[PDB]
Amino acid sequence: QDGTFDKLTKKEALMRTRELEKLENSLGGIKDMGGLPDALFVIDADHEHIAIKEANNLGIPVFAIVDTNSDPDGVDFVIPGNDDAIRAVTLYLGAVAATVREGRSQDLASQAEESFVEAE
Amino acid sequence: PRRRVIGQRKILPDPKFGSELLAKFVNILMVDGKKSTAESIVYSALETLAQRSGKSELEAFEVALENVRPTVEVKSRRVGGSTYQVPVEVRPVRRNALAMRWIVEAARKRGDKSMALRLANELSDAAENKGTAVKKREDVHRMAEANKAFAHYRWLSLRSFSHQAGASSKQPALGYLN
Amino acid sequence: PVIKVRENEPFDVALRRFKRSCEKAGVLAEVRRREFYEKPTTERKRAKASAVKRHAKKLARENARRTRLY
Amino acid sequence: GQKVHPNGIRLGIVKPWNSTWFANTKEFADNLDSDFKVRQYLTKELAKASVSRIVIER
Amino acid sequence: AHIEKQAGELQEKLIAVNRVSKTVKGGRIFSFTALTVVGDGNGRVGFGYGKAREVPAAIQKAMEKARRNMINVALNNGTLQHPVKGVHTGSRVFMQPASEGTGIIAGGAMRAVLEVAGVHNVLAKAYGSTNPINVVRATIDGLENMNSPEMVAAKRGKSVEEILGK
Amino acid sequence: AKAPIRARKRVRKQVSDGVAHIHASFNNTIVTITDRQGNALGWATAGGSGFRGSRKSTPFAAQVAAERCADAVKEYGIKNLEVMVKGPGPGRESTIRALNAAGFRITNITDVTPIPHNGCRPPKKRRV
Amino acid sequence: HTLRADIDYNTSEAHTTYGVIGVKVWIFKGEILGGMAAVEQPEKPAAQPKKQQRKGRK
RNA sequence: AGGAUAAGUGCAUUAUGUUUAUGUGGUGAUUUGCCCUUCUGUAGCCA
RNA sequence: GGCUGUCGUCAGCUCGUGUUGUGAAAUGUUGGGUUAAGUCCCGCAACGAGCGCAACCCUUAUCCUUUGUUGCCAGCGGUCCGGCCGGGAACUCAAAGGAGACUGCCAGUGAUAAACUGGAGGAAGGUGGGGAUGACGUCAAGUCAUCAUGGCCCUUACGACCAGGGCUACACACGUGCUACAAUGGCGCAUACAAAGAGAAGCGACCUCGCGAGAGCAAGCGGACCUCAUAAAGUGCGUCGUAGUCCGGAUUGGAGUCUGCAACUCGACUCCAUGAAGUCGGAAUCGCUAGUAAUCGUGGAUCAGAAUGCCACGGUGAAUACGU
RNA sequence: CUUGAGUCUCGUAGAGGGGGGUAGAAUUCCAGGUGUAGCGGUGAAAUGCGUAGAGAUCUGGAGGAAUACCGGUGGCGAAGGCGGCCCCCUGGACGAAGACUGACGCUCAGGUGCGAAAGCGUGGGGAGCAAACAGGAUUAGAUACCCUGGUAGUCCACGCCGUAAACGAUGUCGACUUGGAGGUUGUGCCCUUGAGGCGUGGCUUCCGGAGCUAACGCGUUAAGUCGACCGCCUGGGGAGUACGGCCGCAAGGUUAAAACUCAAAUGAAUUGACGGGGGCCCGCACAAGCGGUGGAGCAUGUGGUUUAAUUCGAUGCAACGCGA
Repeated sequence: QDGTFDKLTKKEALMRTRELEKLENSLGGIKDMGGLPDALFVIDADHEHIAIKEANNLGIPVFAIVDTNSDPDGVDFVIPGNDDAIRAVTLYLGAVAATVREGRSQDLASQAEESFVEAE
Repeated sequence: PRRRVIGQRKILPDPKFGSELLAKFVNILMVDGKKSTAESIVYSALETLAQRSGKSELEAFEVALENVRPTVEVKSRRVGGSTYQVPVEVRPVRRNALAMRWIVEAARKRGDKSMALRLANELSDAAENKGTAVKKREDVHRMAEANKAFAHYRWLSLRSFSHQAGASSKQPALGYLN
Repeated sequence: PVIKVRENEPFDVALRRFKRSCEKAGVLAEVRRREFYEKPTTERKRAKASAVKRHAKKLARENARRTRLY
Repeated sequence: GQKVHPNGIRLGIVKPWNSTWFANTKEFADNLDSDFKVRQYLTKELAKASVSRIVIER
Repeated sequence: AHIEKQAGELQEKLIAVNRVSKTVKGGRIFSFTALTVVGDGNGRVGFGYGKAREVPAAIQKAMEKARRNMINVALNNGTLQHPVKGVHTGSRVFMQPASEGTGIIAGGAMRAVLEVAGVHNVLAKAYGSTNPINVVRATIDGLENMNSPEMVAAKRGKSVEEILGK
Repeated sequence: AKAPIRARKRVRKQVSDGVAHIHASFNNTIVTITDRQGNALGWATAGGSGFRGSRKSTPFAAQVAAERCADAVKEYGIKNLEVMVKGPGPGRESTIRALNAAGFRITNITDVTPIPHNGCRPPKKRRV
Repeated sequence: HTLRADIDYNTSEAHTTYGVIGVKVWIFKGEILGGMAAVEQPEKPAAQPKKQQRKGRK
């Protein structure tokens, strides 16, 4: 991004850049974050089999949104719903709800004293 | 095979000409690698046509190079069932080069006293639709115009295509489904 | 099979590739089959079997969009 | 087990060698046999310690 | 990159070794496959099949896989409190209660698998497939049919298991 | 496999119109022109210049058969045409196009393809 | 397929009681580290206190 | 005049996708098959 | 043991490790689209990294750039008008820093997309032209005969000094390549321009001898200085008609030469007279994308003596690449 | 008693059984009319049929198997078994309300009864196809492969011992265990809104959970959880034969074994290779061409063949202008 990636064959550099961008876009989750997450948020089941597959292998509790082509068994917490769009994926998992917002008022006496701003 | 389409290259001009139809005529007239003789073989031929008629030097040349010249070619394909053919339309560049090649093979065995007389007489002879490659142009185009009624392994291809999205008609194909 | 009536967007040749479905549908659609009274249920009559491949072909159209190959 | 020619066909084209000397003409043969001999006999004399590369130069 | 379970004691039970072939497609490479068992002294479900270029790198791979996706499990005294017949995938093995006065009685690599499992005094006959790769499931399936002691009276014995969650 | 094109040579009818009967199979075509009173003014077939194998039933041997028979019925002084079709066999379309290109009308392309009830046993001496 | 920087190679040959053993040891230090580098000038302008012999300019 | 659902313009070889001769038996890659843990223990085998 | 050929530039293979199955083992390392490419868009248990490939690399192409001889010459002198030399630096020119060109742009194509093709200025556009350049590895593949080497044999020999004979015979078949069968060529006469390199027991101007090749002597040389060298085909004009000719010139008689006492079979080159096979060759069958292919000469490696080859160079220099 | 089962009327689905009735059209034939040379067969092919007039076509008669498409993963029968459509005689199943009986139940050694098909006695019948038998095609042949004529046979009915892949592949029958949906059907409800949904049963099939398998696979019709009661197995080959009892005109059928041989035989699945099953891809490997070896002669290597010996190494691609 500074421009410091130049080579006398521009093709070898711009082609590494396109593929670097795909890494940035794919990894952007764990990229800026301090280590393995304390929950794993799987929105889809239908094609993203792997995200659930690895969560069971690391033992990390699962927070799941299941559709009518997926079972609610074998994951620890569910929203009954559908996998697409904003119909179940941030309609309870945002500031409009009260239940993702009363959990967070219980963080304010355990590891912090104030942290409620950060989160939706 | 082939990972990509690849076209023709640049061809350089010759020390006696700046016209292309002349430079491409000397080129496939080239044998032993030595064009610098073929320059003269083209210009000595063209003067003899020009004495036969003075309206042009090009009189017999331009229609011989149309008349002995094909338009279509037929390949033979079969991997099962029965024997079939697939006609293709080909490029002007190869239509022209079959025709010029056949003019220079036919004229060099024509056995007259100068290569200049031999070529002016063999273009004069094909110009009037009665030379030696009129037969070759007529047979080859007949076979490609005729085998348009066939396609590679037709009998299984007719069921195979409509199952995997395709047409219910009868069509030629490049070694695949129809 | 050419059919008496004409196809949609019509021309002066009648053809069966546009408005036939029941003609020679078991009369000559057969290959060397002999006189039988129960063998067709598993030899000949493969409608359950053949429906699956077609279903699979309709299934793959959704799934290419869903991976965003388009 | 094809064993591509692992270094010989790779030298002198910004890749140094274990000899650097100049000779030409017909005496190149008299200088190379002499260079083999000095390579063979000299490293045997300093064999008391282990040794990592050898370079002989004229 | 995973959590692992440990025992305060060493197990390096190598049970099998194999080689991978494709025979024309890149011909045949020198690679080996290996199966290695990691107990605890009282048992684990720890079984690991892994593969690499050479035998040492191969076993150490396989020893790693014997302690990830696996947990230890436990049984009091050198006997089992149930006469049950453990079956895993045609390799079927038997147990009946016994004394401490007998220890192991078994051969090959099986005497080494049973010692860490805690089911070596109760060791009764195996049947079906009893070649090395599957015979060794004693400490897996034979500890999933498990019984283990927790009562003070035999007539409180079924009552005591009910109140463990009620 | 062609009827007389030359005049006076055989009995003429000269009724301006006829019907053609096409028997289409995977091994041959028989194209036979008849009078509207029901009498043969000429025929041809697809082995009329020696097609054999698969090539004997294909659109191009079906076409030249239609072109041999259509020629002759101009000396029987016919000018208009009707067609009966019998089989889902190949060249069944190339044959229609050939009658109409021979300089006849082909407005009524009447399917009357017969139905066997499968009263016979077909030849088998094999696995299929 | 490397052809830039020296990289170190040895073929051992030796016998013991049962017959001959051998190791072919290729070791790779660097792809521009080690060896010579390509010279970065002509030798023609440099270190020349008098830019002529005559050249027609006197 | 019901051969008039006009093809429900839902349609595509329509349910065996087939056939023109064959050629012996075994054979490559190791003699430490060894480099993860206290106590309850392990690969020739040990804390 | 060392070493190397194959698949193939296949477009994939492997190293560490997780996972799914009881496992053998897969997965990745497989699909679609794209490529020299594990390159790049999409995407499933593959993640991280290396190999093949890309790169650094030497070379060319204009062009910038410096040296200015053993290189060059626009004007100028000696002058037969030759850089031989007084002299000059515009100039190629040699070897090297390199510049320029990146599939970067634009347009079409392509699933958005890598990238292919077209488009353009320019010396030059297809990852600029050329070359380097080829994975793990089965194949009991081939060398114990470069060389290494045990088990294991001779050591008056499975060692070693000396002469002569033979592979290269000739019956033919077979691999490869050479030059012809034509006239795009040969001939006659007249006429032209190279690049590169080899020469310290050597070659080598002049010399005298020689039909030519060469010979012995020798200034000289270190090869941009001197010599191989008249480079040939090609070019100019005229000529030739499928007739073995106006192509080809083998055999053979007979003379002259080289390294060496010693050229007969086994060696090589020059030259005089006559003169045959061969009309573009069947089954079979390969190489080639442009300095290539074709074709003509040249030098060199080798090298006691000598080339039709190979290896590299320069002359003259092509058709087309739809399609699998 | 009903919580098991049995039974009446009412309704409904279907090729169950036994016996009757009936139409159109391809192959095949005859006749007459019209009309001329191939027709047939197949991978491609020949044998075959045909000028004594074939093939095809109009009109009209002949004849027997056969009956599409609807027809489906449907449904029926005791399992195998049942297929044009309809009725008569009658079975067995599927639903619903009124009504009744009230363990009348479960399994089954022995047992009697009972056939897809051909085999097979007699009667009916024969258009096409066919073992055999001939002949073609294929090839080391050619009995397999493939075709053509051509007979018993096929085709009908009963009858004689009932053979088999004679099956919810899974004994019999029943109770219990998250469903959803397909095929198709009683019936309540719907815009009756398309083989649909919901309510409540039906056989019958896809899909997958608890549980099960070695794998495929099963999963409310189990291969789950089980129940009672009967059948059957103890490595393979040799053997579903021998041997014994029995039935059968008659070939046969039926349960079901060893010496001997032998370390296996056998269920499943991975990857390579491979399809001649389906489909995808690449190298100047072809093509698009051009030239070259193979033919001449020569150069040079190989073998053949030869002598005292004409030395080996190497044998398409991976030997032969290569070690050498």
